[PDB]
Amino acid sequence: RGVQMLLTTVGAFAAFSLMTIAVGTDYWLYSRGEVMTHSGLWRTCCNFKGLCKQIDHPEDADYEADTAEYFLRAVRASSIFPILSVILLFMGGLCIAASERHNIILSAGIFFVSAGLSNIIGIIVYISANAGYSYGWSFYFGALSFIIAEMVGVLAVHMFIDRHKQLRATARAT
Amino acid sequence: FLTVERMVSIESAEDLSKQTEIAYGTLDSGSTKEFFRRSKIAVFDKMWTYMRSAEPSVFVRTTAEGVARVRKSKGKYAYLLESTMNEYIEQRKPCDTMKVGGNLDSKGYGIATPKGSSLGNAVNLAVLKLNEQGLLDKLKNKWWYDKGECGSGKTSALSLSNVAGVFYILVGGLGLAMLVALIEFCYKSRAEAKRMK
Amino acid sequence: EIWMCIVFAYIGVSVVLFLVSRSSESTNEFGIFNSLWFSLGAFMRQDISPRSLSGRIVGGVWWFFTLIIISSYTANLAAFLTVERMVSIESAEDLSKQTEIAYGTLDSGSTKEFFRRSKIAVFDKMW
Amino acid sequence: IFNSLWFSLGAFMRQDISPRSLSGRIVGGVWWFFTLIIISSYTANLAA
Amino acid sequence: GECGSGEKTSALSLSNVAGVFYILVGGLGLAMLVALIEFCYKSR
Repeated sequence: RGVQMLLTTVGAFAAFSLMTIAVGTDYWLYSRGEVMTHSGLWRTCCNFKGLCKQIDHPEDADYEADTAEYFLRAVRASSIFPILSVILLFMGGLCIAASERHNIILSAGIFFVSAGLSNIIGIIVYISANAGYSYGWSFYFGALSFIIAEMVGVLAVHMFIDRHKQLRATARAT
Repeated sequence: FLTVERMVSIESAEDLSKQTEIAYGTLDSGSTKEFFRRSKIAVFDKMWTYMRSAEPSVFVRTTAEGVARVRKSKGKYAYLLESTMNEYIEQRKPCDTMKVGGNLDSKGYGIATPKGSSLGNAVNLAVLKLNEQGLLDKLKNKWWYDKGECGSGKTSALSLSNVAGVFYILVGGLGLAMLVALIEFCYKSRAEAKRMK
Repeated sequence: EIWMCIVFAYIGVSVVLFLVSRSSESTNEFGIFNSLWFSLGAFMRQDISPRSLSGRIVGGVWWFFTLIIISSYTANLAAFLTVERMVSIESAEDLSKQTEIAYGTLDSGSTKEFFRRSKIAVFDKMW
Repeated sequence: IFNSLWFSLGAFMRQDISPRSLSGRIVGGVWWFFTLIIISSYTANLAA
Repeated sequence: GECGSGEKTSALSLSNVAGVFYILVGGLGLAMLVALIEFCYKSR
């Protein structure tokens, strides 16, 4: 399983890299004169160092549409992170549970769909940032990374279907 | 829609006379109103002719009323007033007013002293000295812009927003195909075959 | 930004294509083949994808979407043809904030002596 | 032999089966892309 | 005078060619009519 052992390596190390990316808070410096080292949770400023959380998107028990869309820009971060983390939870899930039948394959599917919602998260994020030019590389990291892990352990999943199902079926062609 | 929007656009006082969609007026009493009335200048003449018979009344009682009319007309009403007071208003919350174009006439404030006074020449020179030292300009900046509350309030790009809504909803389609196909594959097939043996 | 938007459009379309395509055999056989073409050819003005009809919605809504696009940037241009009319250094502060455009005054006169003696922020840097 | 002409032609005007090698693939999407930009262009020029 | 003024209109005409929907569609129904009447008639 040298190819596929390496696939696992890419899987887990991919995952750790993923969440390190998520922390990558450097999403830009936006220098206003300040300069703004602006994380996911808060946005931090710079000369004199300053920081601030989300200003608004963030309150007012209002209803209907565009208001609820402000509520969205609040929620949109909470669309971003959890899906990614869950994908990871999978990733380890078939890191160890590779050995032992279906859940392997079943899981792995659920793994990489969870992995899939990530770029969605991103787009969400950027257009939140399109509430109102520089950027940060953490984005790019994440975006590519999901693609990677996804491809890798999915192609694995194929190898499960093939080996298990077809190859062992043929093993039963006796 | 595209150029119709993009082809859209405004000059100076002459722009107020060339159009009628946007109403405009001055204070019901003061040098501002009396200016247009007595003005024999081409542009300002037409302007007065309009305001003189414009209905409803385009003139306001006080300066506060005029500003309020501009803030509540969604850009359908313009107010003519002294540049000094105007520039100041632009630096006041909610920062929803702005001065456009140059002044219509040349005026000026000065220090008044009784005819044949002793302070007469001294003060005169003092004013000239202050202006040359840039002290006058400094003072104005101190009370108009520096002490102002509005330094917060280009390039005409694409529509990305609405487009982006399309992205997301589009994604709803994505994940929809995703789960439905998933449970139908594994559950439909694996269900049946599971029940086979 | 939008270019990246359409990029990740490609990426998601493509992969998912293979995913629906995954009979595992036929599935993958149709996934590998077509995915690229769609996430590409389909990008520019739009041979035969169909199976799952769960992949249908992806394909049509694609053709739709890319179609909207091509219309969009196209007419976007035609406007750029019409409008985009030449435009411009607004204030003095703009001359100090940049260096690409050089600037100066008369070698002798009140104009030059003004900046030299001026203690104002902007005019200081200019001098 | 089969396809080349069709592409360098049909593909020219608003864009049947190229696919095999993936070699020609990239080049064809290049094509559709390319000519597509074009036709778009002359049309915008038109309306102008 | 009060008239020295006498272009924000932006819209979509559903109507205009919607008529051509109509005619097109009558074409549809008849098309299938002729269809199954020759299919049924001649075939059977």
